Amino acid sequence: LQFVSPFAFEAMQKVDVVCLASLSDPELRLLLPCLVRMALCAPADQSQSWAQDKKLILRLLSGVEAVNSIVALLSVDFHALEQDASKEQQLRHKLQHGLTLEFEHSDSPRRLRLVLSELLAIMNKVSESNGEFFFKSSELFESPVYLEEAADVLCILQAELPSLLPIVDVAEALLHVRNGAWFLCLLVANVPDSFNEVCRGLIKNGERQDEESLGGRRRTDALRFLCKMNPSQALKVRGMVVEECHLPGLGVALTLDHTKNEACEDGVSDLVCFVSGLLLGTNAKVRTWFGTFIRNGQQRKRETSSSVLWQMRRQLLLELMGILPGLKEEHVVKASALLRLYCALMGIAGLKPTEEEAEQLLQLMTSRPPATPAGVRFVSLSFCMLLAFSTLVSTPEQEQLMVVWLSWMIKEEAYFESTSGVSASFGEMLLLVAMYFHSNQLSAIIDLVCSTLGMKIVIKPSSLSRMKTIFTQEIFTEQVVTAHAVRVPVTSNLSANITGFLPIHCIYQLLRSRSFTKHKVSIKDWIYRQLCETSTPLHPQLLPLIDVYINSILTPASKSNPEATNQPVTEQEILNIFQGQRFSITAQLLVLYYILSYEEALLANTKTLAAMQRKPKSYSSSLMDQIP
Amino acid sequence: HSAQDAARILMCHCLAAIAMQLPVLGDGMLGDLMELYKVIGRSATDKQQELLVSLATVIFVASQKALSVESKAVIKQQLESVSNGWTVYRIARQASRMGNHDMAKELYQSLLTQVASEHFYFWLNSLKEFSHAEQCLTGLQEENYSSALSCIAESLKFYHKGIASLTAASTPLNPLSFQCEFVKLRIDLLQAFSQLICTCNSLKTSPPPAIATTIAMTLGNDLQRCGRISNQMKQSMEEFRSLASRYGDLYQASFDADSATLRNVELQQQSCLLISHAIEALILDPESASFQEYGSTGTAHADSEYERRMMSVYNHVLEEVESLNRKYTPVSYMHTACLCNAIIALLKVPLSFQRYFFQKLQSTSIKLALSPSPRNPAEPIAVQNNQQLALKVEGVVQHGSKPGLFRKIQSVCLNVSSTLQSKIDNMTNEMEQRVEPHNDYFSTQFLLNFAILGTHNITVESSVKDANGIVWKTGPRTTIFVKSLEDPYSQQIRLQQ
Amino acid sequence: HMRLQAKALQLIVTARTTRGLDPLFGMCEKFLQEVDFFQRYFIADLPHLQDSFVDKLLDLMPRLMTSKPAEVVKILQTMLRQSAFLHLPLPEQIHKASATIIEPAGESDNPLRFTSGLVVALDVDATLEHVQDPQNTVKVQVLYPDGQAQMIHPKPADFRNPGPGRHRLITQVYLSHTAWTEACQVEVRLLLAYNEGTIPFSKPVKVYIMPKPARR
Repeated sequence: LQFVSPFAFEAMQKVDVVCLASLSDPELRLLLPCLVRMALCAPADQSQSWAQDKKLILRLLSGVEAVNSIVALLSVDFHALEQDASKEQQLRHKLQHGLTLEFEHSDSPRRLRLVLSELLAIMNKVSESNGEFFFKSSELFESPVYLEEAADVLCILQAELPSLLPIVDVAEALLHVRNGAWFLCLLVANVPDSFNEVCRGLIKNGERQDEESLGGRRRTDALRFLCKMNPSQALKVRGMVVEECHLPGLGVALTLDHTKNEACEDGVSDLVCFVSGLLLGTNAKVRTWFGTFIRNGQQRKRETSSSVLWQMRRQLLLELMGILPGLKEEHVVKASALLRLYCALMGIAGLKPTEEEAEQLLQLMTSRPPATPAGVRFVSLSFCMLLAFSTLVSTPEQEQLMVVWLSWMIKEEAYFESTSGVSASFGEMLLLVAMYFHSNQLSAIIDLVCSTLGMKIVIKPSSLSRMKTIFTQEIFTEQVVTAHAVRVPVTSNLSANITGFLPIHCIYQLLRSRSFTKHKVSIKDWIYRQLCETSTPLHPQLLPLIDVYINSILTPASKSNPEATNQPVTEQEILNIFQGQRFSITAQLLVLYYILSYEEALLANTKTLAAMQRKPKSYSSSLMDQIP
Repeated sequence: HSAQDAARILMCHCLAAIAMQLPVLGDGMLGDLMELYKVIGRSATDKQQELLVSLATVIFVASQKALSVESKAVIKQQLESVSNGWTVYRIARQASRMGNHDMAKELYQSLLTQVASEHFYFWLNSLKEFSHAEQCLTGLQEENYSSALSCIAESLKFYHKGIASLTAASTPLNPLSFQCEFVKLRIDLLQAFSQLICTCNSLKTSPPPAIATTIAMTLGNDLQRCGRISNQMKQSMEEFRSLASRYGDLYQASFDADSATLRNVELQQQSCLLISHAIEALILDPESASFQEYGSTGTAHADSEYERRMMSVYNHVLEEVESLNRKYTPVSYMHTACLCNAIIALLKVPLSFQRYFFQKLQSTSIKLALSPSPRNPAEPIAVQNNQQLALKVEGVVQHGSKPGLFRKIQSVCLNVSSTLQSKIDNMTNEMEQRVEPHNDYFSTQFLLNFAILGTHNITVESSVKDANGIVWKTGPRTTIFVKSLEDPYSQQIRLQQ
Repeated sequence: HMRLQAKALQLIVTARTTRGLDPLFGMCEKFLQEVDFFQRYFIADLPHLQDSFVDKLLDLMPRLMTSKPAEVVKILQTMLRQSAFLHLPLPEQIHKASATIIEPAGESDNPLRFTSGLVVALDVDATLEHVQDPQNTVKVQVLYPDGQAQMIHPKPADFRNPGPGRHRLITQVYLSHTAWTEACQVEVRLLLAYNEGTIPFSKPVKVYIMPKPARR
């Protein structure tokens, strides 16, 4: 078989007579009915330019014997046939030779009557099918020899009997014949403008979430043939199918054809763009419907590569391969998008991945990026994905690789922060995760990962419970979280506005337990830089933080080790804040509160201090009176 | 020339504001502005950025049609001179805002290989594709129907990628509602134009053959000089009216943009309704319309050259159609020519993505947490069916930015309706109350009556209303499911009776 | 005259929005009838109405009758554009009517309770200041929650007259409705009728109502 060339279809649409000349003979043979109707029928428009176009059509007309046959077809009266068809239809509502042989031997009007009766019977069958797809057999339409003239006569009937033969009805009924795709392609090619209308009719009359039924396969193949006929308008069908929420297989297939057509490796693949949009698109109905498609595709255990799902998965894996090499610079953002896309596929759709897929994902996630802002974001998404999907790591090999990667990170957590310049969102995130693990807030861990990933997916607590051993036992211990806490950057412009769980909460929690003094880490260097930085209004944590800090400066961690004592801030350091006005208002009010509370606590808890004999620096009158 | 790079920003702002009115104020002064632009890199270092962006805005405003070598000269000026990513982004934004889409695609391409989070990459890519599609559209030729269809198809082949990327860019935060929806309806508009142009071209596609064969041409039953194209003309007319009303939905949903984006949206709706009126009054019954464009027209009150050009195009189309109302029969001999020329004119003026698209201000919202008998899950709630239900719809209005920057909420017109879940579809209980929020908080008692077994859906729609008095349809549009049961006492009573 | 002006404005806007020749003609004929009725009725003071909208419209009326509505609307538009502003004469000492609902106060959170289907009587007490013919005009309006508004005419005996032009209204308003799950708000307001339509001239008050279903 041969379909109408896309160039031929576009030439017909643009009524480009000169291009009609360029068209080859078989294309003209396929397109004859419209052309001859154009050349013979009385011209609707009577412009001289159109007259010359008609002269060109006549120039092209020669070389076809079927022209005479089509003229004979047109010769037959149509009013009588129409009334007969109406009466027969009403009756329906209330030959020794095969149909092909009858079509052949009988004359043109008999051919019209036969084909018209057959099509109307098919239409009635479809109308009564109540949406149940079936198949109808007709040797006439299944005869390869008589295909051409069958289609020719059908085109004339459609042109001449609009009311009796609505185009969309003809299309949907025709779907049920063996070569309905080919008849439909030729018929639509005959009348260009109806292309989009037929596209709408088929999609509307299609099913919702079935790509395995024979009807679904036939319908999607017909639409694919139409798109191949008109590539320029293909993506309109894509938008239509996305809107109507039918035939997701067709929706993805169109995208596969378009991405094959276009080759732009510089940017992310339009496939990635589209699937990311559908899954993460703000809409909800589309999200649920597409998730249903993925669920059905995976639940179909049979491994058939002709499946659009499998084609799409192969395409995504191959796209990932080009990215995967450390890691190149410009590839960071593109890798991030694919990482999030697969995160969605496993989480918000339950796309069970194969072993090689898991291997490639592990490789990418463990890949070292450059310490740029994009690298910071990419490592954040990588670690969060590993947090969420523990099933990605099963064998001790991936376990060891992951542990190695995390160990490499922990030395570069704050180093990454400084190199990138931006506040280390992951740098505080790692501290947060470690604290949440040690204190068994798996719900909070889930909440954090969902937020950072940007998609609310479901996680089994046991999955994280497994990794808890990996996390709290060797990679992160008390004296390691202690190491991180002091080096974490201080929160900028702190206030009550910045909501969530800021590092101040974690510092306060650590000081509650007095880990800092146990593991000999100075903390004033941090608290002072934070208090120099706070602004208005006041975050509800600072005051309890200062209280616990001063209580630590005075009281020891343990009786057996009286030496446990944080260093109080230096008076010279205090002076700078009050020298004036480089600082804020709440900047120095907190420090005034701290100094007053400290002078008070010295006298209040002087018993244990006398027991220790580590009397700290009582500040000089020079400072105490210079304070306004 | 003589301003020492401190007053230059102010002067350029003034000049842009002036040129926003009349075009001869920008058309002929192209070279000198670029002479100022080229020396920027060396004449200052402290605040190069602001004067750079200002000069970019003024040069784009002056450049009406397109950009010459001056374009590459700007590109280099940015490259060699200190040029922040933020800065180049603002120049690109202004370029896109003034319509010089040619520069936008180039600049955004340079941007794409930047930024860290994927959201911004997707947004930048979407904007680049939109700008490129607009540039492709600009290459239209006057009165040549062949090239028009190909150009439109190509520009649509690009908008679709753009929409995919933009829809991907959305998040639970700042879900790009207006940006996405406006552009999507723009693609809908262009598809309508493509369908219409195809239909009018197909006019010559043996249309007369159908009507004469079906019935005698004289006293045509299908239509006065009936033709197959009549059905398509009805179809497209209906589609265009529907699209016009969809702009109505977008407009009455924004409520947040300044007085500029709103006028732009109204303008697009006017274009759509214009094509609809033209097709309906010229192809369909012209004598039925028989309406004269007897109204004040062309008064120079427009606030932007874009609006002025559109108003000129509208006047041209009207003055053509009024003349061509009765000349020929509905057979559409030259009517196709008028329609095609109107389409070409409408597409000629490229576009202008308006402010609200970029950067949102005056964030206002309605929380509207109704407090009926609360239902933790979607499990329906019960009511004995014989007595009544009371809702207690509670609502609080929340302002992020300056509360009343442009429009200040005056009243909230809560509209409650119910429908029968299992099946006028049982809208017996459909009522409304206009509660005025006194400080920030408004409660309203609503009573719902219903005596049917099946479940019921309860819908509440906010419909804020501002000082002047407008619908301004917004609001979460929350739903609550309510179950309905009857006492077995009454069940047995009905059974016995 | 100002009401006629507003009618003209309404006509012009409606014609602007609508293209139907038959509706246009109908509305134009109604408006012309209104103009004629006005000039007949206020035959007097027309000379005082110098250079007024109505004055020039009446002066140019016949050709308006002859012409088709399509141009009549444009004529009316330009006519209003060029119309002048009348000088309103200030009267002698006057007052604007005013009602104040004293009981029920309406701020009492305790609901009035009663069995379903039966009725509860709400005492209504109001002061009406500077009203002519209070007994034939003032009417108590009760808006139930569900959107239904009931109008109540008080008896001619409900209106005491303690002093000059300062009447008191004392009456009962009868409320009733089927059973409600929780307390609701019934709004009580005082309306003024005219000879056709009504004008609120008072602050609506809220009363808590609770119909419980029948007992044993």
